[PDB]
Amino acid sequence: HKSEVAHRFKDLGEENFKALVLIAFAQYLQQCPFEDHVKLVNEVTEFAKTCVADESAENCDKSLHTLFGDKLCTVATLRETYGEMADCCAKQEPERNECFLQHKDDNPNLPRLVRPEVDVMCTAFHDNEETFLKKYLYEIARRHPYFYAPELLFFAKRYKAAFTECCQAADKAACLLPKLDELRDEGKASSAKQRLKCASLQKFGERAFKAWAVARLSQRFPKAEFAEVSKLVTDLTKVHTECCHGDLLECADDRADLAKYICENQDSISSKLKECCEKPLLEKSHCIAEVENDEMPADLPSLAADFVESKDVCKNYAEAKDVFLGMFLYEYARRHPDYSVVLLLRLAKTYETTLEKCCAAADPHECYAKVFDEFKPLVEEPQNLIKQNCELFEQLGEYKFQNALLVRYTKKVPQVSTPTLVEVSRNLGKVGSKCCKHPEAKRMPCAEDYLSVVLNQLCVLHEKTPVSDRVTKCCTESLVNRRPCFSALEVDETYVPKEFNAETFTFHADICTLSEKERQIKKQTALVELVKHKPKATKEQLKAVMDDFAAFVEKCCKADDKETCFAEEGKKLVAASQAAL
Ligand SMILES: COc1ccc2c(c1)c(CC(=O)O)c(C)n2C(=O)c1ccc(Cl)cc1
Ligand SMILES: CCCCCCCCCCCCCCCC(=O)O
Ligand SMILES: CCCCCCCCCCCCCCCC(=O)O
Ligand SMILES: CCCCCCCCCCCCCCCC(=O)O
Repeated sequence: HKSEVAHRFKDLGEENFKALVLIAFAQYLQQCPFEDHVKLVNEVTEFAKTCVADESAENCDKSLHTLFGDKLCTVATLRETYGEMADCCAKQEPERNECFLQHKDDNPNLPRLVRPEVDVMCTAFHDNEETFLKKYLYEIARRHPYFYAPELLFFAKRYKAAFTECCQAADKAACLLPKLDELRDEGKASSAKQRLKCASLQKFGERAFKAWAVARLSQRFPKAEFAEVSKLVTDLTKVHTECCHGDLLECADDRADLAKYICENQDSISSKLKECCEKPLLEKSHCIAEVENDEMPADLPSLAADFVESKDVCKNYAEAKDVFLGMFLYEYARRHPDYSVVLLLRLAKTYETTLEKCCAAADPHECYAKVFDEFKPLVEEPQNLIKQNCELFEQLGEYKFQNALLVRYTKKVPQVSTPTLVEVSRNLGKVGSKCCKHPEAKRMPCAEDYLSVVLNQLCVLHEKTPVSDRVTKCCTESLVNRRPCFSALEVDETYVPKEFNAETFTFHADICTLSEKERQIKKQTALVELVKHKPKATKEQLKAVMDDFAAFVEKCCKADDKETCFAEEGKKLVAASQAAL
C-alpha cells in the first residue's frame, strides 16, 4: 500500500468499490441528494483509477481517511446543511476523522420508503437497472448510517437477484412480494443485531462479550483446541470493540485481518471453511461468520473429570478464574450445539457461583459434587417453553398462534401500547413459524438469535416511553436473565380495566377489502383493546367473543348490502359481548 486507494480498488474491483464508496458517503452526507453522491462517487472512482495506473501519481499516497475527509470537506453546502460537522474540517486529520465519527446522526427524519407497485419497480429495473438499485442503495444507507457497509452491499445484491428472477416471469407480484418481505424482515433484523451487539458491549462489558464469544465459537468450531478458541475470541473482542466505535475502514481491516488469520489456520480451526476461504476479500469474513457448525469430535469425554471429580478443581480455578470458567464453557459449548449460548452462560455462571461458595468450605469436593444436577432445571426450562409453544403453533397456526400470544402478554403487561403488543406478538409468531420447522436439537439456537432481537426492540421502545416497572425490570436485568424475567411475568393483578370506548369496537365494510395482513392487524388491535377492557375474562368467554366476531364479519361481507350489517350487527355483537364478560 504505497497507495491505499489503488490497493482497495484492485482488491474490490470497480463495481464493488463504487457501491461501497456510495454507501460510505451516503452514511455521512445523509441529506445530500442522490445526484450529488453519484457525482462524488464518479470523482473518487476517476481518482482511484489514476492511482491504479500510477501508484506515484499525485495525492495517491494519501491515507484513505485523509481522502474521505477531504472529499467531505469539499462539499460546498456542508456548513449550511450539517453545521457542527463542518467544524471538523478545521481539525488536523487524526482528530478530524474522530470528529466526523461523532457527527453522524443515528436515525434522521426521513420519510418511510414506500414500496412501489410490482410493475413500476420491474419497469424501473429493466429501463435503468443501475440507477434503480443505486438510488435505493443510497436511500437505505442514509436511513442506516451505522449499518456495516459491506453487509448493506450484500443485501443489494440479493435484491438485484430478486428483480432479475421475478420480473421476467408469469405472475411477478406472487414471486416478488415474498422475496421482498423476507429481505425487508432479514434487513430489519440485521440492523437491530448490529445495534444490539454494540449496546450489549457497553452495558454488559468485555467479560460478558468474551463469554458469549467463547460459547458461540466453541459450538461452531468444536475441533479447535481451547487456546485457539481463546485466541480467536481475544482478536474478535478487539474487532468488535473497533467496529462499534464506528470507523468503517478500521473495522474492515480488522475483520479482514481476522478472516485472513482464520483462513490461514483452517486445519487448526474447522473443516467447514474451505468455501469461505476461497472467496474474495469482500465476502470472506461474511461467509466465515455464517459458516455451519463443524461436527464435534466423535468420542469426547465427560466433563465431571476436569470440573467435578479431580482434586485441584479449586486450585485450577483460583489460579486463573476466568481461564478456568472459559475452559468449562468451551468444553460444555462444544458438546452442545443444540443449546442457546445464553443457556450455556447460565450454566457457566451456576458453576462459578458454586465454586465461589465451595472452594472456601473445608471440603469443597462434597460441596460442589452435585453442581451438574443444578444444570438440569436450567436446561429444561427453555426446552419445555419451546416444546409447548411449537406444539401450540402447530395446532392453531401462525395467525391464531399470534392471537394466543397476544392475549397472554396483554394480560401480563396491559399497560403496554396496543401497537407494541400487536407488533411484538406478530414478531414472536414469525419466530414460531421459522424455528418450529427445525428439529428440537436445532430449535433453541433458532429461538435465541431472533428472540434476542425481538426482546431488545421491545426494551428500546420501552426505555423511550416507559410504562411498566416490570418490563423495565426485565429490560435492565443481566443478559442471561432478560428472557427468564419476562417468562416469570404473571398476570397483572394491580391493573385497572381500561374504560369502555365504542369506537374501538366499531368496524366498517372497509375491512373485507383490506389486505389479509391489514385485516389481521385490525382484528389483533381489537383483541388487545378487548383484553385491556376485560382482563378478568376467561379462555372460553374470549373464544365465544372471538368466534362471534368471526361469524359477524362473514355475515356482513357475504351480504347483499354490507354497510348496514357492519353497524346493525355491530350493535348486536358489542352489546352481547359486554354482558357476557
Ligand atoms: C472470519 O472473521 C470474522 C470477522 C468478524 C467476525 C467474525 C469472524 C464473527 C463470528 C465467527 O467467526 O463465526 C463475528 C461475530 N465477527 C464480527 O466482526 C462481529 C460482529 C458483531 C459482534 Cl457483537 C461481534 C463481532
Ligand atoms: C478466554 C476466557 C475468557 C473469559 C470471559 C468471561 C467468562 C465468564 C463466564 C461466566 C458467565 C458469564 C455470563 C455473563 C454475565 C455475568 O456472569 O456477569
Ligand atoms: C476516497 C475514499 C474512498 C472510500 C472507501 C470506502 C470504504 C471501502 C472499504 C470497505 C471494504 C470492505 C473490506 C472487507 C472486510 C471484511 O468485512 O471482511
Ligand atoms: C413497551 C414494552 C413492550 C412489551 C410488550 C409485551 C410483550 C410480551 C413480553 C413478555 C414475553 C417475552 C417473551 C418471553 C417468553 C415467554 O413468553 O415465556
